[PDB]
Amino acid sequence: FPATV
Amino acid sequence: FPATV
Amino acid sequence: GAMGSMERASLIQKAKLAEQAERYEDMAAFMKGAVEKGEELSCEERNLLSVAYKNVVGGQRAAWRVLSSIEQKSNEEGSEEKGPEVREYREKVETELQGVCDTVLGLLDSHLIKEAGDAESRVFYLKMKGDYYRYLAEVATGDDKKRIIDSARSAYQEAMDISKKEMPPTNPIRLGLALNFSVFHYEIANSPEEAISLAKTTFDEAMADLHTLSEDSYKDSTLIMQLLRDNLTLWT
Amino acid sequence: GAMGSMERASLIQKAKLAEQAERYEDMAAFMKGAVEKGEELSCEERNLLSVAYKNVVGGQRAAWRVLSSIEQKSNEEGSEEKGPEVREYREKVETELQGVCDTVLGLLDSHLIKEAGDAESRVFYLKMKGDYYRYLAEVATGDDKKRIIDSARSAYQEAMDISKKEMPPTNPIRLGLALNFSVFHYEIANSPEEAISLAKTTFDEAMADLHTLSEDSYKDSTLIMQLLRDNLTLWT
Ligand SMILES: C=CC(C)(C)OC[C@H]1O[C@H](O[C@@H]2C3=C([C@H](C)CNC(C)=O)C[C@H](O)[C@]3(C)/C=C3/[C@@H](COC)CC[C@H]3[C@@H](C)[C@H]2O)[C@H](O)[C@@H](O)[C@@H]1O
Ligand SMILES: C=CC(C)(C)OC[C@H]1O[C@H](O[C@@H]2C3=C([C@H](C)CNC(C)=O)C[C@H](O)[C@]3(C)/C=C3/[C@@H](COC)CC[C@H]3[C@@H](C)[C@H]2O)[C@H](O)[C@@H](O)[C@@H]1O
Ligand SMILES: [Mg+2]
Ligand SMILES: [Mg+2]
Ligand SMILES: [Mg+2]
Ligand SMILES: [Mg+2]
Ligand SMILES: [Mg+2]
Ligand SMILES: [Mg+2]
Repeated sequence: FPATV
Repeated sequence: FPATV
Repeated sequence: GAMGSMERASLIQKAKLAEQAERYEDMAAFMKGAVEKGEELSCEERNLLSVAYKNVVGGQRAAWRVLSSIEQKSNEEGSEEKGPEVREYREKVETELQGVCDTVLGLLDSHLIKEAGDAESRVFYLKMKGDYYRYLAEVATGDDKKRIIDSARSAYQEAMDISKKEMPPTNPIRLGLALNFSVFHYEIANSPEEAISLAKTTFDEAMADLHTLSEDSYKDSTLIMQLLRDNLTLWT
Repeated sequence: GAMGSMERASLIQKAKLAEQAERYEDMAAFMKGAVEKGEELSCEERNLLSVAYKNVVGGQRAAWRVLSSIEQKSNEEGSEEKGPEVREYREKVETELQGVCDTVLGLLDSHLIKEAGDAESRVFYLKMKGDYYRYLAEVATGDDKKRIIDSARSAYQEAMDISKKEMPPTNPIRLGLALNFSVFHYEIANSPEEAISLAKTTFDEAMADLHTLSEDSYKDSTLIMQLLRDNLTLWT
């Protein structure tokens, strides 16, 4: 999965 | 802390 | 609500204790109680609110993904009929996740967003609104899915418009908004080109602004810039 | 109870799903429901019960330790008066922990221990009984502490007596019982010499029995033997 903040 | 199972 | 009898300052203090103890459900409940005192949140308090619910829903999302994967394997050719239990339990976790998203979105709509005028706070809460609609979109299959996606995009877009007008490129909230909206485009909205374009322009514009970045924000902003580069490496 | 309408087999299936999803509270609730169907648990089902509650209470214990440490620092000379909140929140986590321990102990007393005749099952449940009384002892400060400690010791001792009569030295349940009872002696009962003696005799007797250990149990028993050696290295 791609990164989020 | 010591180990338990 | 159960927090109505507790002082606002005590709720904030206990949210900080819960964070240290990694008790994120308690943290979220304390912060919901604080919001319901009716006063605006400070910058530090906004971060406590966001971290609490991000961690609660993050755990629910991780569990939902495990169960959805089992369910999908269970519905492939040659899989043995195991009854309704995988679906039931996935639905149970999904409904709990939706409930937490709905709670956060209700707090934002009453009255955090209405009263937020400074760009930091307004962009922060609109980013959260986009995030929680995105989490609802991850699990939506019914007629609801397109409307939920549109609600996420509308919140992220308003936040983007304000952030570009009112914050410098290396502001961590501006960066994190762009990171998450780019992920929305890639993973939710079937727009990988928009995701890549957003991540690249955000990264490039932040590099050129690093010479104005405060030492206090260097760590947060460079972390988020690294996450943008990580996603671009995954995507290209 | 909320699980009364669900089939026993469905509860076991969902406990396995919850384990995969690291949803230990759900896991424990499913296993409590299964126990309340009134049938004995199989060997695999006993493990699901134990892992579920061990993980729930483990998280509560970790949080309690963080909060107790803050509280103790708050009560040292030169610490600033921060009000009742640290104590209140530690008490909140403590009461929840006690509630989970009480729930487990109630399941064991009704009717898992009464109906367990085979040594595996009986030793397993008595070990759990000792463990949950030990967790209650970790937080007990009042008049209750000595009785709670005595209850832990009595359960562990009955389990030890059965395990020495009925199981080989390398049986994983026998080993794990001795590991935990040795920790009880060291950390709870102020008996470090007994803790060391138990861990050393257990380890030495298991080495001499390794030549009979099954390949299926090698991993579990050698892991526990390593934990005994780790504790002996910490303690000597
Ligand atoms: C007080 C204790 C706690 C543990 C609650 O404070 C957490 C962190 O709050 C600040 O950070 C913020 C932030 C992150 C940083 C990237 C973490 N930084 C590093 C180096 O890991 C991730 C968080 O989720 C949070 C709140 C969310 C957003 C999102 C919030 O969208 C709604 C946008 C970007 C980022 C901003 C607000 C960061 O400013 C501080 O500046 C950091 O020191 C501090 O750790
Ligand atoms: C089916 C899926 C799950 C994940 C639930 O099964 C877990 C594990 O159940 C077995 O293990 C048991 C055991 C442990 C092993 C030491 C884990 N082993 C390794 C190499 O890490 C730690 C657990 O808490 C558990 C249940 C508790 C006890 C305690 C239980 O007191 C009440 C005594 C010792 C140990 C015995 C029962 C082990 O037999 C299998 O044999 C293992 O394969 C398997 O992972
Ligand atoms: Mg007041
Ligand atoms: Mg649903
Ligand atoms: Mg553009
Ligand atoms: Mg039936
Ligand atoms: Mg108490
Ligand atoms: Mg002896």
